[PDB]
Amino acid sequence: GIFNTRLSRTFGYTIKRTTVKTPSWAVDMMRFNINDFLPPGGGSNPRSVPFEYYRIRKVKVEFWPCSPITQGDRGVGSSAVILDDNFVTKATALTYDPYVNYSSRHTITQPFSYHSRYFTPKPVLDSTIDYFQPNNKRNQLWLRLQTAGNVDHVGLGTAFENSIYDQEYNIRVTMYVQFREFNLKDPPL
Amino acid sequence: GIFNTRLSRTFGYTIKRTTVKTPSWAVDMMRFNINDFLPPGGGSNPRSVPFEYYRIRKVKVEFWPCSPITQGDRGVGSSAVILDDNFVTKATALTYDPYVNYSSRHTITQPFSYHSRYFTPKPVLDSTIDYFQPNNKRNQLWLRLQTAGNVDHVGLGTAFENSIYDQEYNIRVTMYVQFREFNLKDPP
Amino acid sequence: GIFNTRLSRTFGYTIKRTTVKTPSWAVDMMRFNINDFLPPGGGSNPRSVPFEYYRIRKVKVEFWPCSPITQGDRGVGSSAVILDDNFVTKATALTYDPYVNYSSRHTITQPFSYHSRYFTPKPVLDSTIDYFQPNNKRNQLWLRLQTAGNVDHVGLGTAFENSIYDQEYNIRVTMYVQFREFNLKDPPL
Amino acid sequence: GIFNTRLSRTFGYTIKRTTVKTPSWAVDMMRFNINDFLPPGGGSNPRSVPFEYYRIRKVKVEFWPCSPITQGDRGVGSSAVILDDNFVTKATALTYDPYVNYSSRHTITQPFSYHSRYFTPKPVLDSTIDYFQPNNKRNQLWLRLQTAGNVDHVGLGTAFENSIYDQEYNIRVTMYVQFREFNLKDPPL
Amino acid sequence: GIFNTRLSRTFGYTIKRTTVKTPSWAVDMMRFNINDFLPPGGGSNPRSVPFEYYRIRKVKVEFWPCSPITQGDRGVGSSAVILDDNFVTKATALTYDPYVNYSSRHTITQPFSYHSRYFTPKPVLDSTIDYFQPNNKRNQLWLRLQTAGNVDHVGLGTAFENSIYDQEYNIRVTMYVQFREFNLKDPPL
Amino acid sequence: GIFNTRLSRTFGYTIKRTTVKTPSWAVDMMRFNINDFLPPGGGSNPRSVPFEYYRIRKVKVEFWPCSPITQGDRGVGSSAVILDDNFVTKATALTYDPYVNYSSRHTITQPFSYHSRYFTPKPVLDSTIDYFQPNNKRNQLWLRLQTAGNVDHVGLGTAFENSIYDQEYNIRVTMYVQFREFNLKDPPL
Ligand SMILES: O=C(O)[C@@H]1O[C@@H](O[C@H]2[C@H](O)[C@@H](NS(=O)(=O)O)[C@@H](O)O[C@@H]2COS(=O)(=O)O)[C@H](OS(=O)(=O)O)[C@@H](O)[C@@H]1O[C@H]1O[C@H](COS(=O)(=O)O)[C@@H](O)[C@H](O)[C@H]1NS(=O)(=O)O
Repeated sequence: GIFNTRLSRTFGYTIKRTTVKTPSWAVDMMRFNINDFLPPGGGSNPRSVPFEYYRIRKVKVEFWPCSPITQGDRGVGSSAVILDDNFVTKATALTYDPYVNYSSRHTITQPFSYHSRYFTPKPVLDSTIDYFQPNNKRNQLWLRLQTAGNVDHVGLGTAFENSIYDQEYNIRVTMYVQFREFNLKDPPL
Repeated sequence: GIFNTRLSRTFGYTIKRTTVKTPSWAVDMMRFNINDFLPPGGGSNPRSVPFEYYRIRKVKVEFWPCSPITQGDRGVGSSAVILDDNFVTKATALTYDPYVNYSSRHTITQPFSYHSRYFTPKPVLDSTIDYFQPNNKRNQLWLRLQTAGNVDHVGLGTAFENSIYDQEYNIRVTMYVQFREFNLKDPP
Repeated sequence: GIFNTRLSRTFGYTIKRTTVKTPSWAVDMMRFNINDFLPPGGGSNPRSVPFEYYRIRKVKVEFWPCSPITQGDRGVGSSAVILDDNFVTKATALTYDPYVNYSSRHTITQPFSYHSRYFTPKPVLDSTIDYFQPNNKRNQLWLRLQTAGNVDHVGLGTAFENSIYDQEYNIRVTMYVQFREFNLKDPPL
Repeated sequence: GIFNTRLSRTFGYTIKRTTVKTPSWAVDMMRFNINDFLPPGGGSNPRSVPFEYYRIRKVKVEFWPCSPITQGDRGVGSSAVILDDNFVTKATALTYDPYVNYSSRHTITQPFSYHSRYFTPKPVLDSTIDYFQPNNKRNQLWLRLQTAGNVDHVGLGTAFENSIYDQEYNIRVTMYVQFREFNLKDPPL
Repeated sequence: GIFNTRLSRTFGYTIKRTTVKTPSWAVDMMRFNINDFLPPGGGSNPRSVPFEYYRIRKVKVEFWPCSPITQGDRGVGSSAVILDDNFVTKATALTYDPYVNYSSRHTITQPFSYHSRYFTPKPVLDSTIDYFQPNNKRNQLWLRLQTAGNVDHVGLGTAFENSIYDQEYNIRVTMYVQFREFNLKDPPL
Repeated sequence: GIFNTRLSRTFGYTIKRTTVKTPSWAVDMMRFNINDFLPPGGGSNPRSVPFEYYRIRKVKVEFWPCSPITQGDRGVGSSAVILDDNFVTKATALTYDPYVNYSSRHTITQPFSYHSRYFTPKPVLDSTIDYFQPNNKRNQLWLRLQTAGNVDHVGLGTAFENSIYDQEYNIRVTMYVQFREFNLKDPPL
């Protein structure tokens, strides 16, 4: 019983100002979990979408700027796809862009420019070995939609060039999911 | 955001014995409401299934017997589709079968036999005037999925020949619905 | 169980004389109900036609004159189709023909001339909103054939030019109906 | 104004037990009249189906058993079509099956078995001469739908083998009729 | 007597400022009635467009901004189509965008960006059951053009992200309507 | 914004009796103005049909008789088309039919006979020079729909033969007009 749908979530991210003169970059990570998109249900149905299995097909991360188009001290960054839960260490002012030479690098124009990334994440099945599957719609694993313990999906790391002014963003993540085995429970009343 | 699916429910129905000698029948109706099939949800989502709209396509009533095959005093009855919520009056022992001559009559063997009906019900918009639409998948209306006030649908009435023994059935209903407008809400 | 048939009914209508010199018109309305065409039945069958549902397909209103061909002070009127239960107010001597500029106006030659109107009426489902369906034989609503409370169908308004002489008519309404679900009940005797 | 429809009626028939050891048969007859299927009407319409003429096209006699499938002392009988109102005399325990060598004989398995007969009856126009028409849909006579004096149609006789146990049946007769000349009368009220 | 035309109306909407730091959204509703587009007439014609029936085909809601392109604290919202008169409750600062996961969601870039929505509304025939028709130009119901009591059409709800600055808009609604049965009345003078 | 419609108006005309023995004719004129067909509107819309420009395409003058078919002293007259506002002088009993030799003459049988004339009128732009355009649907001038000062259109003159009895008529003029530039005004309320 397949049901392809779309789940979204919005949150903020700010790159604080720095008095540093050099071009330094701010590094951060981004994971994706389905608990943040799918709330708990009620009653005999533990989740709000009554299905048993799921598998995330795609994610769309949108960096919607919060800064005016008149803001100066512009910069240039990079967003890369990291499917293994080993990101570059979080840094405030690093002397280089680590994600620049990555094959999945897209340039981030800053601060007042929109940046989208559309990709297929991978689940963290074993963080010790960090193995994942290649892209195959027919062979992608089905995970279970747990009650409160779903596994973290992974796949984006960023590097933003710091500035004299604060750079704020409203980040909207949209997960395109595919459920299976409609499992609604209908007790009496 | 269409989503076809299937919902079901189970309950019992019995026909108490009668010392009457003549062939008499017992009458009873049957309504259909979605609140019985779809429990309430939790939190911001009032219903377990997050959509706004629905419109019933079909219903499948299943009279599963509870009796053995060796039971005697066999009889015969009838069921018919009634799309107005104005049925024949409920009765214990009536001297004729009202539902026999209706064009939508399907015979009912008794007591140990399976019986099924597969049709399109209709809603009750105005019980005074009792109007509805002909069968059309494209022009069917879209109803709202209320919080605790959904409308009763209709479409079946029955007539069972009485007997010396108690006739018990397990009734399974199955609905084929079609939702729209995925309306999930994700608070922090 | 479809059964298309034809039901008729006959009644009178008179436009009384007036001493008024001007050309004035007499306005009146005309509704259609199935109780006036279908009598009550007997016994377990509440109606004389043993069916459950109905829907009126067409109506033929015939103004059969009662006046001789030698009658003078002739006039000219109008009949229009009003599918919403909001007619022009009934008037005895109105200074104009209200139904003249209606798109459904047919001229009524008076007094000794035959006038027919053949159209599809509409039921009064909500008199507050006054909504109706367009003409579609396949999508027309089925109403219930009630016992003594059927709903009024609507669709004709008239305007007759007054005269020094009385203008009488014998009006024959014929409804072309379509029933469904033969529901005869046969108790013993 | 033709209207083909279907009228039904249900009643009981029992073959009482006998201590007789031999195989004996119980003989009985079955006539069909339209008064038992069509009740009287009400008012100016004397009958509930408002038509003038009729002619019975077919009849379906269904012997629905009332006995369990575990009942013993089973037997074998015969049902024949008798279109002339001269049946074998009614008998309780006759030493043979009279309807066995009839060209229209169908075997009746007893007691817990269903038996249907579908045929075209004939009316009793003259019981002295007992004449009837062959099967012709185009030339079949139209009778009048009388008020309380319709003529008996004929066409089935049976022979059931007796048993130590009582053999009950619920007999459902269905007549497929064809009416003509819709004659509804609509007085005022 | 069909006459397709276009009726417009302009009004304001402001999202007041908030000292709240989080990303919160301001929720509001939008209904459409023909009294706000069609004024009352004069004399025997109760309305200014002399027709009897109407049905709204489409509506175009245009959010024309009032804010300069230099305004900061930009945001992102959502507009959805709600054809049933049960909107998300009006809120000043809600912690999420309710209309984000709706199938009819269009993103609203704020504050200095134009947003249009072009759709087919539905009338509020029964607010208790809240039933409506699918899109069909041939089967769409005709309503009556009442004098002062027309029924509210429905179909848009919004969610605007709040800001430190006031966000003003000039909203221009354009209804594309279709009238029927020209009913002009011409008394003497 | 073109809208072709049809506007009507009804009024009386009587040819009084004369004791004169000779065959004499009664001459009269007939002009057409849109104020008599289109009433004043209400509010910001000065007219009831909300358009700016107009041009009359055709007019249908219908002489509907008021006299019985048994009336004697019958006669014969003439109706001609006069597109220039210079009619034959109005006369009570003229010794000849002036409109008889006109190229646009149609015979009027009197008194109990119907007479129609269907033609294209012309406006009175300059009564001193009396110039008009030939018939051309594509080149016909657009006039303005004034508030209370529209220009008179012209195009029919008649000659009725007098009689011992009074000859009454109900004259129904129907103008087929074509408007342009829908100009509805919708203030608030
Ligand atoms: O007691 C609760 O309500 C807990 O709900 C869930 O935690 C939510 C919290 O409910 C929610 N607020 S709400 O408006 O009350 O819904 C918001 O605070 O987020 C928190 C954290 O959610 S997150 O998904 O962890 O981010 C948890 O349940 S669930 O989301 O896993 O379903 C859990 O912490 C609580 O629910 C459990 O307890 C309920 C009450 O009974 S008892 O007193 O705990 O025995 C029980 O009925 C629930 O079934 C149970 N949740 S289960 O699904 O894990 O069984």
